[PDB]
Amino acid sequence: SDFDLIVVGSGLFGLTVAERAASQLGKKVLIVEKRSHLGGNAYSEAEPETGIEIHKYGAHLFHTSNKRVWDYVNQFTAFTGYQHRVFAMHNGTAYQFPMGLGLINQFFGRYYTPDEARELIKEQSAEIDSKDATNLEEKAISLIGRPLYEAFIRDYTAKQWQTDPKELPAGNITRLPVRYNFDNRYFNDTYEGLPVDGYAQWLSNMADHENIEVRLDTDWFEVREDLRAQNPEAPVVYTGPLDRYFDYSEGHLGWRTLDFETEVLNTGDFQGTPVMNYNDAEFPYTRIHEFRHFHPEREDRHPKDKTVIMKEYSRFAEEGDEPYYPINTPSDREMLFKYRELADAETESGKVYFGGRLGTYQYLDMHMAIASALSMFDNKLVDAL
Amino acid sequence: SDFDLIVVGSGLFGLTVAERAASQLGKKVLIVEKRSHLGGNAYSEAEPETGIEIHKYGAHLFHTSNKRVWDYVNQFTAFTGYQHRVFAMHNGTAYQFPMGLGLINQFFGRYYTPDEARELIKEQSAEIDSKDATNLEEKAISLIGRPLYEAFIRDYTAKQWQTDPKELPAGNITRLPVRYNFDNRYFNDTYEGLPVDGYAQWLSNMADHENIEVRLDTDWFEVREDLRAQNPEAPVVYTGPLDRYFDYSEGHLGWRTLDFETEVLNTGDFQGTPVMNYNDAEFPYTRIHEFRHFHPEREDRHPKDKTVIMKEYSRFAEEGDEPYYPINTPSDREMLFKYRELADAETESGKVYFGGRLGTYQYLDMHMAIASALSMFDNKLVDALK
Ligand SMILES: Cc1cc2nc3c(=O)[nH]c(=O)nc-3n(C[C@H](O)[C@H](O)[C@H](O)COP(=O)(O)OP(=O)(O)OC[C@H]3O[C@@H](n4cnc5c(N)ncnc54)[C@H](O)[C@@H]3O)c2cc1C
Ligand SMILES: Cc1cc2nc3c(=O)[nH]c(=O)nc-3n(C[C@H](O)[C@H](O)[C@H](O)COP(=O)(O)OP(=O)(O)OC[C@H]3O[C@@H](n4cnc5c(N)ncnc54)[C@H](O)[C@@H]3O)c2cc1C
Ligand SMILES: O=c1ccn([C@@H]2O[C@H](COP(=O)(O)OP(=O)(O)O)[C@@H](O)[C@H]2O)c(=O)[nH]1
Ligand SMILES: O=c1ccn([C@@H]2O[C@H](COP(=O)(O)OP(=O)(O)O)[C@@H](O)[C@H]2O)c(=O)[nH]1
Repeated sequence: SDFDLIVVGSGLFGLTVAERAASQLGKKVLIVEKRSHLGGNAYSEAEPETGIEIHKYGAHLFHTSNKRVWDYVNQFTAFTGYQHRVFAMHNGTAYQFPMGLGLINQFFGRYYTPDEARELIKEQSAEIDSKDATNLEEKAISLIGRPLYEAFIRDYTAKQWQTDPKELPAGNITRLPVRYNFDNRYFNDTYEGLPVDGYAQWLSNMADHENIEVRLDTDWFEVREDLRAQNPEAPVVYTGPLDRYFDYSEGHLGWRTLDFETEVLNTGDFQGTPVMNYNDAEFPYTRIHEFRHFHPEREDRHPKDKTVIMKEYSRFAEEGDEPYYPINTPSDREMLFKYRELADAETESGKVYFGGRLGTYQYLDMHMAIASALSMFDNKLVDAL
Repeated sequence: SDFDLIVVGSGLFGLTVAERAASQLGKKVLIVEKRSHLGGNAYSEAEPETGIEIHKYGAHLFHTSNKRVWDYVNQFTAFTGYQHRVFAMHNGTAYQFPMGLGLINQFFGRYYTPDEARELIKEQSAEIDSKDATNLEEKAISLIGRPLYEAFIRDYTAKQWQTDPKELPAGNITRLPVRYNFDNRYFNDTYEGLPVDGYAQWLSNMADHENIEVRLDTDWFEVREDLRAQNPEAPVVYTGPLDRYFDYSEGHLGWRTLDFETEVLNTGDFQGTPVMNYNDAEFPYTRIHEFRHFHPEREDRHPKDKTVIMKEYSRFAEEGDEPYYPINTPSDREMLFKYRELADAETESGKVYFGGRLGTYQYLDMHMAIASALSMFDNKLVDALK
């Protein structure tokens, strides 16, 4: 008892809202986490044989242009100067990526100036304007033209979504920078880097406040009925799956899940870069991570003749999988609305708020989760405390 | 005796020694600069029509792994987070550069793995071991193999030096990182970036001390007899050309000089990157600079539909020219040794010290000029000014 707030989930959304209540409002918070560790998908740990820091839940690369979010996270960890770059493997060649003069030179066979390249892509993309694009395929072609779409977007998306590119959200592809220069940074944000002391350390520092206690290995849906009887005093922030909150009363929301197969190899360097995208259908995995390259400043502590790689696979979320991505087909989006009604209803009736990637069925990055958490705290939780 | 110290030349070397005497030893310093501005080849200024900062003596990019140098320069200017990357234009294609998996893929036509690339380059470099490579051609081939050498080094080098690569220093090519991964940073140093407020501001801050007076438009060899009458006590640090100092007694050292064509173009972006190398003999210039891409953090101040470029041309230094590079052929290294002897004698006899790219005939980057000057101040001038 004595708890002012209950947060369901110790992911970044759950941790920010809890940390803000604790240090800004001085309220005692308890976070209920189902897993054996803090941090949700942002969690990382060292690989036993090599000591290399692994994102066991997918490559986690922090980037933001939100100054307020940047200053905030920098309270809990320093960040390296790492800048994410991705190469795209297609028909036996590693391509500069995303769209820029480098990829354009490599794929079309000669150098195009910025002006010449703008003209080239204008021609190949003419079949649809960006204003008229309502899904992933129309939008992609509109931004990068037909041939680049068919060569670098089609098969990849098929593997990542196993879904008709004509019903997936346009916003999925606008995640990637589209450029007419040689800049091949995978993100275009003001601030980015990796936690200097690793993710795990970062996330713990966040939860480290004395008005916060974490109960790991604990399922909310089990302990809720008494715990909030022990404390009808505390509001609840739920960052678990939405459709699961209401026991699939309206059905199952479409989610994608990922699998990670880790391999320790007898070479110091497998692919010479942190992430290689596999854009061809013949390769079952979407990309390969080589984690030693995420921290070149730890070179002296990495083994000289071993490396850990991880092949990443995508499939539909089955019950028992962690959902990683919302699919948000139009068919999905309807079901989503019905749950939103229910959700709205629950927050007033039962003082339960719905946040985070899983809580709102939204394709959120870390900095987006944190911003959305900051918004909920300032706009809602300040009142209800 | 209005001056405890006289410095010839206001390049980074000269500004460093002057600033240290001024702030660390409380000594009055005179810097004689021959040019109309201070800072030597690191000088920059805004282009009138566009306002874009131009490095007027060739693109200047600061990089170092020397922590003492880094902390020092950061007293006079902050630096951006910019990282230099260079692309190499060859047979109508812009290649990732210097050697990495990117260049190897593009030039050889398929992806090579790090291990495969190591084996591929091991084969192509078999004709010479790096241990036995004693000139530029041998060293380049030993490091990146014959085919990459002939496509990306030979012709560029020909334009830039106009000298048999078998007579050029091996050290010229080892300036470039040789990698078996996808990292295409042109430098591999711990610290790098651009002066946030430009080079001119940085260099002015260095010279901005009440113990320092700068005389521009002044040639040391013309004012020398008078200046050394009015302050016969003061040591002199000379950072001008070594062989000119002794009136070419031992002959002419080989030097290269540069010429630049600067052009304002009616487009917002000419080449999508700050430096494009032109590795083919068919282009008379060695590279093209597009200065706006050095400062993307100034995007809001850049014109939307204009850009300034600069084409760089190389030739031998003749009597009217400022020398930009030492050539250091074996014949040059002989002559140099003789000038070193003279210089040594002069330092004893006339208390004249010799420093910097021109003063010592060395292929020095900015951080090396500054490192060598910090060293000279501590190790020679503290003593000499006691
Ligand atoms: C493969 C992948 C790569 C990514 N890469 C990046 C990137 O490069 N850069 C970036 O900025 N973002 C990235 N992200 C996004 C980032 O992982 C998430 O957006 C962020 O973690 C979202 O925060 P969240 O709190 O909403 O989600 P979550 O981390 O999923 O929070 C859920 C937590 O609540 C717990 N929980 C669920 N149900 C219960 C329950 N019933 N009881 C108790 N606890 C429960 C879960 O165990 C989990 O720990 C990536 C995501 C993935 C999947
Ligand atoms: C095209 C080019 C690009 C370069 N790019 C980089 C880079 O990207 N990064 C990097 O770290 N370094 C770079 N450098 C190297 C850089 O220029 C040198 O490190 C630096 O200029 C050396 O400083 P310095 O003081 O020793 O010599 P200088 O800069 O040559 O200074 C010598 C000064 O002495 C003056 N002087 C000569 N004679 C007299 C006289 N008789 N009387 C009075 N004054 C005289 C000269 O006018 C000059 O101002 C580049 C050089 C060139 C040519
Ligand atoms: O090589 C690529 C990279 C991305 N995408 C598309 O762009 C979306 C977002 O890409 P991101 O790299 O942002 O995927 P995440 O890291 O979020 O899984 C993916 O879902 C794909 O549909 C693609 O088709 N090919
Ligand atoms: O595309 C290139 C780049 C460099 N070099 C060789 O490497 C030396 C050093 O190159 P840098 O880029 O350091 O030249 P700087 O910028 O000092 O003129 C040059 O003199 C050439 O001999 C070359 O042959 N081709």
